[PDB]
Amino acid sequence: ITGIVSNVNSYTDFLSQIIQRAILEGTALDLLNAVFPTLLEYCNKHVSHFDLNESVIYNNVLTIFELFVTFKPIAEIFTKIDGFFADYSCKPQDFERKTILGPILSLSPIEAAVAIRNYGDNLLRSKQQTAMIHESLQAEHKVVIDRLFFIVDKLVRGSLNSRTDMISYFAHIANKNHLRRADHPPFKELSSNGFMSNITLLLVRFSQPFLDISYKKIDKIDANYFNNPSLFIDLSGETRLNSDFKEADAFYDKNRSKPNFISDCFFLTLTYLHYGLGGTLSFEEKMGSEIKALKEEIEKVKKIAANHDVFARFITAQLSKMEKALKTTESLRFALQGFFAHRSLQLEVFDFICGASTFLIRVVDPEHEFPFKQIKLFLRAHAPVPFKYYPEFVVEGPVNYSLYISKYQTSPIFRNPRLGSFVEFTTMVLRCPELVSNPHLKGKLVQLLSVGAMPLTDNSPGFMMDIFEHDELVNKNLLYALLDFYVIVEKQFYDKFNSRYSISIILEELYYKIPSYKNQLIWQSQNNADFFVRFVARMLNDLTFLLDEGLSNLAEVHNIQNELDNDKELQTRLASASRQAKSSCGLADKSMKLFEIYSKDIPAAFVTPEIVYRLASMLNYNLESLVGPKCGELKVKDPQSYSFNPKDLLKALTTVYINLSEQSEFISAVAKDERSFNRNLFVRAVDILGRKTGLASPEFIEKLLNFANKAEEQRKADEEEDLEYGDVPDEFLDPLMYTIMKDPVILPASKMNIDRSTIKAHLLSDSTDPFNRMPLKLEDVTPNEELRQKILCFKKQKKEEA
Amino acid sequence: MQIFVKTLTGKTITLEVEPSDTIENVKARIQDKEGIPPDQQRLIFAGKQLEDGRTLSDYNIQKESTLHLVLRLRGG
Amino acid sequence: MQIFVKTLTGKTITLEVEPSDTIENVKAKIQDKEGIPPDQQRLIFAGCQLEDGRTLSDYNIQKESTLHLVLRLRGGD
Amino acid sequence: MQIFVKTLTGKTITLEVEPSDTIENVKAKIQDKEGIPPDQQRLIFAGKQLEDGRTLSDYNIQKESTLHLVLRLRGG
Amino acid sequence: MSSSKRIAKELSDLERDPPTSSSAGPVGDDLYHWQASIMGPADSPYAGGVFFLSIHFPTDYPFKPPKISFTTKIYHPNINANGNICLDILKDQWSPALTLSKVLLSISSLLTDANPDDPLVPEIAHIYKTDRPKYEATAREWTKKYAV
Repeated sequence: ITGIVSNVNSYTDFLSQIIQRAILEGTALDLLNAVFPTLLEYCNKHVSHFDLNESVIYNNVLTIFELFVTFKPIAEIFTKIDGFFADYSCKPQDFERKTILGPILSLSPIEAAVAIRNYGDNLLRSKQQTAMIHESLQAEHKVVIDRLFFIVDKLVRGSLNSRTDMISYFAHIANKNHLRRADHPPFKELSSNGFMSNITLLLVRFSQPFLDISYKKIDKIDANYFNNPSLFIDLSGETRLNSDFKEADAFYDKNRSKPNFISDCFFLTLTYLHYGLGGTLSFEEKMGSEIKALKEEIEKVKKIAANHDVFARFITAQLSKMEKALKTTESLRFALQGFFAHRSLQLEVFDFICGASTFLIRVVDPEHEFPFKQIKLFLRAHAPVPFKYYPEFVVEGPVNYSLYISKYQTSPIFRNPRLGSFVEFTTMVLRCPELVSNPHLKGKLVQLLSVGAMPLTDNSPGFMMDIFEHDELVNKNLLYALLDFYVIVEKQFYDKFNSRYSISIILEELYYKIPSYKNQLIWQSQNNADFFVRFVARMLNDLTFLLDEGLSNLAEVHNIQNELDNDKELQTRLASASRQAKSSCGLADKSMKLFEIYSKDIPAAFVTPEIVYRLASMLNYNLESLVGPKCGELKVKDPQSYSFNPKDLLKALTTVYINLSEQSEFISAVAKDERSFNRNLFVRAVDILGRKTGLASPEFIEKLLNFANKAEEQRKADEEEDLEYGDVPDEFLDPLMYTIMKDPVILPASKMNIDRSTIKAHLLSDSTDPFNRMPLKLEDVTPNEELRQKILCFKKQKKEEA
Repeated sequence: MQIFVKTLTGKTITLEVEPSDTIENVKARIQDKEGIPPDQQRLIFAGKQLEDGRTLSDYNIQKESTLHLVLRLRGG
Repeated sequence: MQIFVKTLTGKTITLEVEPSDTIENVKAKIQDKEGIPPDQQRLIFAGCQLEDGRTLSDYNIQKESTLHLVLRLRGGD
Repeated sequence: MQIFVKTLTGKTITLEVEPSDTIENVKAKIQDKEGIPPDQQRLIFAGKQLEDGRTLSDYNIQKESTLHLVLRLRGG
Repeated sequence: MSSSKRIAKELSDLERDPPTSSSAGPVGDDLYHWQASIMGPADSPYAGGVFFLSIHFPTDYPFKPPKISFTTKIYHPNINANGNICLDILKDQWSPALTLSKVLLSISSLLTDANPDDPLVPEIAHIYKTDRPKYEATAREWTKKYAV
């Protein structure tokens, strides 16, 4: 046995006839049960670590498996080996040590031992030196993956029972490892990333035949798979898209159907994409912070002297164990990056994601004819039945992969023509809220869209511009879908604004580079003013207090830093406030830039009486903080870290004014906002812009000063009108506004007079009477013409002396 | 006669049954040996949903066959 | 009827609950899907910490709500 | 004593009271039909609260006086 | 037009009739940032303590409640270390006819009664429902520490 493994190249012909001897005698299974458990024992006990490092051994093991798998009469009954399936009480981490297929599927270069061998020798290798280490192993890993695929595919076609047995085998592994997606999963109790990554790759390669570029083999996958209960994939506890547990159960009961291997595999590969590489990427992403935490822990101890004999040895060993742990962690982080940067494997995964997106879009199609004919474009009740009962991993998996995998310059997403299949699915998710009721996975999809549209370092259009331009489904409704999802993100609240941040990048880039979207905008404002006015209002509302939040957060960070200028929760909240300050500063700048580029071309949408009073107050309040002592005195360390550049924001703020400066309504509204208006503010802004040489043109300043002079003379006329109305009767004042009522109406509940606008604004928030808590509606009011006649009489009496 | 029942978690159990026994009696035996209430249980044979009032001979279930028990997804 | 729970790592989870179910009942169900014992699972809604002895029928009843998970760790230097 | 109370939507209920009752006793006359906890007893009467712990002989409620019962959303 | 004159007349009304145990006013010449000062009820361990208020009036005061926070540290279950107050009329139970004087009177009423069914601080809430002698003693202890 030992000599067979050591010298398999000589026993490959002597033992082959022995194998053929039992094929004709019908006693092959006895020797199969005698040899493979012995091979497992040899790999477990005689070798402490059967891994990729021992190039001699696993090459012989794979050769033995290749010798055995070729025989058709053997592969059909290969699943009857003792120990082929795991135990019912088998631990999730014991799959790769007590199974025939266990150790062989665990061959991966991302193992801890291989990482220590090939990374722990030098920790500060250069970027050029790094790629050589990866490529020295990627080719060998490709051979291992190819041989494992060759074995498993022959197991697939061996017989009808083998394909069911292997699906059952993969199902038991999938269900035992649902904690891989957890925040701090039990890594010592769950399956290793190497054992599961190879399995994820094998099924994706299995999907290559019937996911062809013709998309004609797309009907081989059953779209009615989840109508019947699943016998392999455990859907218990798995969230559905737009259906709760009771409706899904009744729908299983409703309509009361044979299993097929193509659909069994095509939905198991997605489960392995989610709970497999999806958890692997989240594991690798947290390596950037655990190393930082461990470095501080090691640094703290190194300042302690060691004298006490019982304690000195303990301290010395504590440092050494942490040194070994740091070695392993830095080796693993470097190994996983090279594993993920191998394009020959990631292109296949992304192409499969594209094919699966095509399949999903076909499922969404009422005619189910998407790959041939294009689709035409409360929420739970109107959702399509096949789409609504699907689980939530089929979207979470690919989106996590695309979000995580985009951070490399060597990404497979770049320059892949088959990419547009995923984009159509994303735009479909964007268009109809009936498809998904979850706004959080929607926020992740939008953030992925934001990542895809980011300009590169050379300022060239991103790898997504061609698809935003050359996709006939996207360009029809991408604008409306984004505008609609901007306002629904509303449903403390430290996350509803990051989605707005991601939407802002997409809006600005689409307005910049795509003139057809520049026509769809303007067309949106001129023929669908009701929809776009809500978007304008939703952008305007948050912008009032984002600067306040940023100022509070930066002051909080400074106070926390001065606290340490004299326990760790203060540092944690420093980081938390730093992130919220960065978000506030970024989203305020994006909102202001969008306001600038929108008032540049369509000022007519900004002068409507329903937003004109709010816009002037917001702009004045933002201006006073930027030009006042609040922003100047707040000296932030490295302001570019937080994107806190009030000098750069002031240019857009003033351009908003000058863009709307050709409208009398905007000039009047600003002069009527006494809350935050001053002629000295623009004078100060002139000098602030003069500090930044070349930022503002002299004619720019001249236009700003002309606007300021017009607003000042307007407010002087307003206060001239104000001074001629001195003492006033109390009955002619609004009991809530304390001003003269232009259109006094009588409240039916409290029998008191109120202005139409005042009660209209109150009813815009709640349909209750302010004075007696009674129900109240806009249609319940009663105009008071008699009192308005006396208002006119008194105004004319005051005009008799003016 | 004995039959094999397979679960979503991979549990394989034996059960002495008769061709004329009602399916609800089979679920009662499964509850006796495992404690799972019959209404929560949901048995599958040959990829088809079963009915409580029918018998094994009605569904042509041979002895020592394989049954798939799916626990109906409980609420929270 | 289902509610949302979110964590500081950006992970979004769904969870179906009932008005008569207690808060500790929600913590126990989260324990199964997260590997976190309830004693460490702290929940934030409207900026006020919840109580173990309470239920989900007193804190602002509404469907499709989103709770936040603040993770306090048993251990601190 | 016939007293009146109305909800937000406009529904009102009719039942008996006593001059020597308490506010929770009027509330105890509230859960017999709807079933709301006494902690949620909210009485908005002419812009001022009616404290639940006090008795009925202090809130000057006359015959067929209309009260206002709104469900509470306490916490925070 | 919408906010200035309401705040001005509310200031003038308090200027006419100042509250007995309370006192409020703007911070400098900034109309939208006031300061209130109150003195604890005699029938309470908060007597003899003076607390200042941090007030932030929003741009839509006549239709949205103010943002008001405590400045002095107080041993109270409904008040956190940030000075936030767990009160009802500062939430959806707000009415446009309510005045700031009534809000300050309600602050004193909350200080008098200390509704415990709103646990902003769980430890103090548990303390109040078990033994008065420690809650009352600690209230005066922190009043002497801070509210002097």
